[PDB]
Amino acid sequence: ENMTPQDYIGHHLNNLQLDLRTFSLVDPQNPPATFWTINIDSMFFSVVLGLLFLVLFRSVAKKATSGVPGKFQTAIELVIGFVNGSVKDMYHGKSKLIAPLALTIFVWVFLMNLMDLLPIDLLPYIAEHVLGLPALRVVPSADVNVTLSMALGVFILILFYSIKMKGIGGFTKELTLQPFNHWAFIPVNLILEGVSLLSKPVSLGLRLFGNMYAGELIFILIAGLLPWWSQWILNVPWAIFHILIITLQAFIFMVLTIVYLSMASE
Amino acid sequence: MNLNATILGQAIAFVLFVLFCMKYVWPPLMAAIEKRQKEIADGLASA
Amino acid sequence: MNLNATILGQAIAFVLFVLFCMKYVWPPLMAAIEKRQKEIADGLASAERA
Amino acid sequence: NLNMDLLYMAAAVMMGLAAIGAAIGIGILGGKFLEGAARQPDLIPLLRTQFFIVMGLVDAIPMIAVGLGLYVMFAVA
Amino acid sequence: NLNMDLLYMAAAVMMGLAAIGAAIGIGILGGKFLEGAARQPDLIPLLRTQFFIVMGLVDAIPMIAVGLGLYVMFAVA
Amino acid sequence: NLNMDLLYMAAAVMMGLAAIGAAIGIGILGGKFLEGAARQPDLIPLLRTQFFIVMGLVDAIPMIAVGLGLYVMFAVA
Amino acid sequence: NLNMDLLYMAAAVMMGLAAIGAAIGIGILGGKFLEGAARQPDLIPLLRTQFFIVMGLVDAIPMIAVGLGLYVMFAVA
Amino acid sequence: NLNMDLLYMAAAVMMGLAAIGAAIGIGILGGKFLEGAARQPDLIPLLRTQFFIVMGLVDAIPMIAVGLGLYVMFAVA
Amino acid sequence: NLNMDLLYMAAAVMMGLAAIGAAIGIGILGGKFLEGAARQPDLIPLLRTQFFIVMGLVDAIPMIAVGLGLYVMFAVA
Amino acid sequence: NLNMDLLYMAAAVMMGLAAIGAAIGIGILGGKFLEGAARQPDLIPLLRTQFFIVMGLVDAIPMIAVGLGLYVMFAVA
Amino acid sequence: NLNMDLLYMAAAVMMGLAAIGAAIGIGILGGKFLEGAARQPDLIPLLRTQFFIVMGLVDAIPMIAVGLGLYVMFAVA
Amino acid sequence: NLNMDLLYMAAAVMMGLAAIGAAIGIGILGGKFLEGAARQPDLIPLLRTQFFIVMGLVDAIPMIAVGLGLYVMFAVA
Amino acid sequence: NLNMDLLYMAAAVMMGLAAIGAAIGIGILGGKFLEGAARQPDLIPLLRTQFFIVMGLVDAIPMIAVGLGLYVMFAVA
Repeated sequence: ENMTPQDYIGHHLNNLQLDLRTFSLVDPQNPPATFWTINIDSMFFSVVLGLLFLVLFRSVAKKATSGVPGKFQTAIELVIGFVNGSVKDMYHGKSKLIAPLALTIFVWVFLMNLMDLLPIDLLPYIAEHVLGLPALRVVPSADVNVTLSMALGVFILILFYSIKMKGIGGFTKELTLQPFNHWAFIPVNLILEGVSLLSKPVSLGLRLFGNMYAGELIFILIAGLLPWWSQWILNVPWAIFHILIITLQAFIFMVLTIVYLSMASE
Repeated sequence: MNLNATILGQAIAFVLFVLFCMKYVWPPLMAAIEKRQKEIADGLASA
Repeated sequence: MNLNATILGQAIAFVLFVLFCMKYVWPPLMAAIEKRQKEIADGLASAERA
Repeated sequence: NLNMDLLYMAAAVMMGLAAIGAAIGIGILGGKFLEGAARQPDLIPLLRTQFFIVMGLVDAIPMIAVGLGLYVMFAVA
Repeated sequence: NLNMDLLYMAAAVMMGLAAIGAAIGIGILGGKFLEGAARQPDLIPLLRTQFFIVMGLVDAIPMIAVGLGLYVMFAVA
Repeated sequence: NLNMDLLYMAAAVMMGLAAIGAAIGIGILGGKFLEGAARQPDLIPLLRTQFFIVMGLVDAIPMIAVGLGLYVMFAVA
Repeated sequence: NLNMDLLYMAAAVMMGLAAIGAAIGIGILGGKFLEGAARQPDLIPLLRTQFFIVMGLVDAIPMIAVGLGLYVMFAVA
Repeated sequence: NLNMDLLYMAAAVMMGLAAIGAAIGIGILGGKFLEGAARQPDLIPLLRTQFFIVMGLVDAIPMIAVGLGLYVMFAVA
Repeated sequence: NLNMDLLYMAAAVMMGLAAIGAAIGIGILGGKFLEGAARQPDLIPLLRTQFFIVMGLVDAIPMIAVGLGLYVMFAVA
Repeated sequence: NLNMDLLYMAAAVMMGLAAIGAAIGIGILGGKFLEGAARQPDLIPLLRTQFFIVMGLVDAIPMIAVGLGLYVMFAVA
Repeated sequence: NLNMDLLYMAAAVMMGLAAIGAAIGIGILGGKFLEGAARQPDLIPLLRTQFFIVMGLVDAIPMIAVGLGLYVMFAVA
Repeated sequence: NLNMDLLYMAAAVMMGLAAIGAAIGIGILGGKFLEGAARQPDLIPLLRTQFFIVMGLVDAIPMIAVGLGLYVMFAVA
Repeated sequence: NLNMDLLYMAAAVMMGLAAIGAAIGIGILGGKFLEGAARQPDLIPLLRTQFFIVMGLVDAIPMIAVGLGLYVMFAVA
């Protein structure tokens, strides 16, 4: 196998893609220029981790008994109580959406980040040799398009809650008369609150993408550049630090979503 | 990296999983937890 | 570059990470779950005896 | 070739300056969280939620710069 | 050619300095919030309200700089 | 010619440094306002009135620099 | 080429550094004014007249640099 | 050619500014931990737990800049 | 022609750096004057006298930097 | 050729910025240790043990930058 | 042409950085003098004598940097 | 030839930035020692011992940058 | 030859950064000495003895940087 290590590092950063003009597989030496080239590997791991979250939680939710709970039931009720405690402190309205939205965001972003901890060659090896696919990378949140899709979901909810709670009165006032109050500042206020509004989702998405992309890139570099007897000493400290990062970046996506929808609605 | 039709494909997946979690997962889990919290609170009401 | 060497080094690094994760990470998680089962058992015993 | 080297030096300015800004901004904010947690330890969960609210503002602007630096290297190349 | 390349460098200095300014400014302001909240926990909703008023001014000039950085990269490129 | 892009670089340095000065100057000033409002919560209208007097001076020199940056980018270059 | 674009870059260095210096210097001074006002709410007119004495000196040396930067752009270039 | 040595310079700017950001941010954060540890010496493990929670956030952005600095230096060419 | 055109850049660096030094130095020094005036309000004319003595020392090096900058623009270039 | 001269420049800027970050980070952290010791010297061995824990993290990123600076200077040469 | 220009630029960076060092160092030292004067005003002639001793050390190393700056402009030309 | 111009400039950056890092780090650490010595005389030899332990760490990275700057001037150039 | 003017520029950056580091380092150290003297005015010769010990360490790295910069300017150029 002809690998120079720079080329191994290059191939590891390439996705698997579907060309919707043809339903072909975009081979990773010539990329089509179209915007209709869906990434299969982040889509497959995103939906399979979303299904696994819903299967585990529905299995307990359907059985759950208010006696002394079982050990697995107690683990799921701990994460339900942690999400509800966070929502109940940060948000005070009547909405039925904010609590389950915060549950799906926390558990799905945690599961997507948790794929990053697994050995960087193991699933791409199985996909190259056994399935015969031209490429694979297996962390969904590391790819931009999933994190911007979730951040635009929260943007559309920020607009829905700000219009519904305050509509022809409130949203036009907060866009035009803040921060500088007087009507002479309206053009400046509209630019500053416009960019403030747009900064909330774009930073949600880029926060999560940037942390997971640089996290995966270190495992690709440590695997690529260092000889086998010496990888473990740098790799084990990076994996131990990354366990802290996967839980913090899942929790911050949940917290900032609740805080932005709470501040929009109330 | 390249912005792509995956952004739409993920947007369909997210809204389906939020609707299934909202109706099916959250009401039965929170009903079971709050049913136990009420039975302990009535256990204090005996005192 | 030897690809099989990179697989060997990743295996050694994963086994050392799993031994850390089992001893440091799993005892806190199992202790939190058993603390909840203890607090619910005491709470239901107290509630039903009262 | 010539166009690409300057593009890697443009990303190095965005990501270096945003790494200084975000790390020291969160360090100042987090130091005041740890001070308040030592004064009244029973408030530590409340002050933790206020810290995560304010920290999302502090590193919001630096994350636009970090994300566009990653765009410049990986997409514009 | 060089005009296009230097415009990516020019946006990189706008967004780097806007990131340092916003992150340090909000970090200092937010630290004084999180220390007032630990000393006076009944006042948190008042101090939170005044924090969001003041933080809108701290945001105002960095948002001009970052919004023009995005314009320079994407529009004139 | 190169010149039209060293006008974008000149405006970028001028407007970025003005965003550093405006954001940190109001960050420091606003932190001391919130510390005073935490001690004296019946004096929030008085302290907020004085804060707007001194904050106008902090903004005055950065607002000149940001205005001349917009002139160089849009009207000259 | 070089004459005009270097004169705009020189004016950008003068007004960028004057905006850093004037905004942070008045921010620090104004923070001690607003804590003095919260500590002595009977003395806002006495402390604000002292603040205007000090502020004149702080702004004076940046105002040389801003006025000369405007001369460089408008009357040299 | 010139390509390689300018890529090594761009890596040096990312790696240096990440070392500034990480060392100053954790130095400020750690100083407030040590004064809290002196104030409440029974609560050192509680304050150390929160210190590691916020230290993960302070280190996170500099580690993005370190990872890309190693990619530019070793892997791009 | 580049020799004189860069002399305007040399003066811009020299007086800009002197303006950040002088404005922040007098800002810190004046902040401690206003805090002293708030703590001992019958003492203000004595403390203001001492502020003017030390303000003359702080200005002495920046004022020769600004004077040599003006000489470089007007007399050399 | 120029490659070696720029590689010595790259190693120098990376190690200079690492030396600023590491020395000021430990200077701030150590200052808070020495004042916590002066208040009650019965805690010197306890605070010194926590100081060595925190100081390890402060050193960790600057030593990556020094290790790469030494590699550039000696091995890329 | 450019040799004589670059000598004037070398004096501009040498005196600019010396003006920052001299003004900030005396601004900090004079602020702590003024707080000592406000706390014990009968002690001012003693504290002023100690200030002139400490200030002479602070100012002496910028003054050799300034003296060499004037040597480069006036004597080396 | 060109080698000496760039090698003396590389040493000058390395040793200048190390002189910032060492002088600010020991200035902050030493100031906290001197407030401890004024607060508790008769502890001066114990606090001086801790100050020399911490000073060894603060100096350690700047001393690498000084030693390599001396190598670059005397052995490479 | 270009070698002369680059050697004067290298000396200028080495001595400018040394003058910032040494002036601000002694300014911080001296400010804590003067508040120690204002608190304990019968101890001033003891605190002078410790201040001169610590000042020797602060100056030791900048005085090497000045000594080598002055050697580069006079002997090498």
